[PDB]
Amino acid sequence: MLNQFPGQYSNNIFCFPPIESETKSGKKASWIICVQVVQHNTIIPITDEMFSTDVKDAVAEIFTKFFVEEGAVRISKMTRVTEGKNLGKKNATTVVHQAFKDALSKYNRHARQKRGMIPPMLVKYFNIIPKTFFEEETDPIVQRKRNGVRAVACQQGDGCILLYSRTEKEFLGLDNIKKELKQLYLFIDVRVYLDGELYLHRKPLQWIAGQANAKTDSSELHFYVFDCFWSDQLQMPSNKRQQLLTNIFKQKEDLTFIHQVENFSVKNVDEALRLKAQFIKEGYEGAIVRNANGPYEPGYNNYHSAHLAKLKPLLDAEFILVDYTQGKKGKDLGAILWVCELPNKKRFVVTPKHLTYADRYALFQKLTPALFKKHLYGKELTVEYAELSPKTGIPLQARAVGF
DNA sequence: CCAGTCCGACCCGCATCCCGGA
DNA sequence: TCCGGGATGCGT
DNA sequence: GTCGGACTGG
Repeated sequence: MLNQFPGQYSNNIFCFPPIESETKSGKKASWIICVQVVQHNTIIPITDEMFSTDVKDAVAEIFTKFFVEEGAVRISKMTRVTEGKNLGKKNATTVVHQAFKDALSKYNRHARQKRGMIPPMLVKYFNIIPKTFFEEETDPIVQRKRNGVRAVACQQGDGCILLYSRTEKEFLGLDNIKKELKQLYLFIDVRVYLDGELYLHRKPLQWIAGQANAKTDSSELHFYVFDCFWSDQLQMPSNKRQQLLTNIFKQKEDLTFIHQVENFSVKNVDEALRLKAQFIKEGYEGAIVRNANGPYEPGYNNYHSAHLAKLKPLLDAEFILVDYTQGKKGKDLGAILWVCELPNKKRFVVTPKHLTYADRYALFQKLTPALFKKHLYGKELTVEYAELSPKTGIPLQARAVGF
């Protein structure tokens, strides 16, 4: 039945309740996700029988609208679902029920991101440092970049320790860090937020992310705090936030699972790059540079702050193009994707980096499995990536720049 | 894209839960 | 019982 | 995390 989901039903189109957002300019924004069923280019009504029996040749379409107050309306392309999932079993879904099951998931995840949890700050600049970072009266601060899971810790009026993630999701386990945080908040400032990283030295990102998301309390990770902020003084410049953070750890520097990262003041770009090369040789991901006057700009709407810089080695390699495919939903349906192979014959999907969507559309509509095997099979695709997968050798965070 | 800001779609890896086929 | 694949929801 | 598109006037 439709009334079991939040939202109204009008003109054969179900519209979830609009989720209110807050833009950077202080203007209200709205986001609505809708579901409609199309058969022979016609919007047919949604009946209860569609949740247990599939109407043949009928397609359910998921689309969304986003508009700022008094602004234009942005309507995404239709996410066409054409078949249910687990079609052979008891837990099988139909085309309509799977569409509402997927639309409600897009709704619940979207409601969590919008508005005492505050999204952590995010880095905008990659391997470049703006000259404005050194034109300030105070030197910028360079830190070690640990390849772990982002986490923010704060205290509630109840007294419990709240420890959430980058997407504002409360970590279930990690009890060993919650204990030290509870003991820590007995001495230090009551209403301060501790922004840091979940990490264990010499451990891969895949192992760190797994233990951070597991309900099992293995209690292995450490909390490396690199920043702090108060909710009422988000405009506090970075250098003052670093000084106050150091005074916090001068109280109790003997915590087992909570540590403060080391700050390095630099005068020019090489002093940063020399420490970057030093940190890489120590086994770290790279280096983070912080503007001295930069305030704490929370990651609302996945915003990236221009007062931070990330210095990381960008690795490249050549891979053997073997097959091709396409995206599944929305604007990616009909857009070509590359498939490369490894010495062990395992495959992976790569996205072309320097193509318009018209090129990827036209490439997929003009290619056949016979035309591909005649012209492009076996070619070399240079691929940028952050790291190689330590278990399967797959280039991770990979994108194809060309041939 | 004039940048800026924001959305939307995707890669792999892992945790978990649901299911059969053994 | 036992083990895999599917599906989902996290993370970089 | 990646990147393209597209609205915004930061």
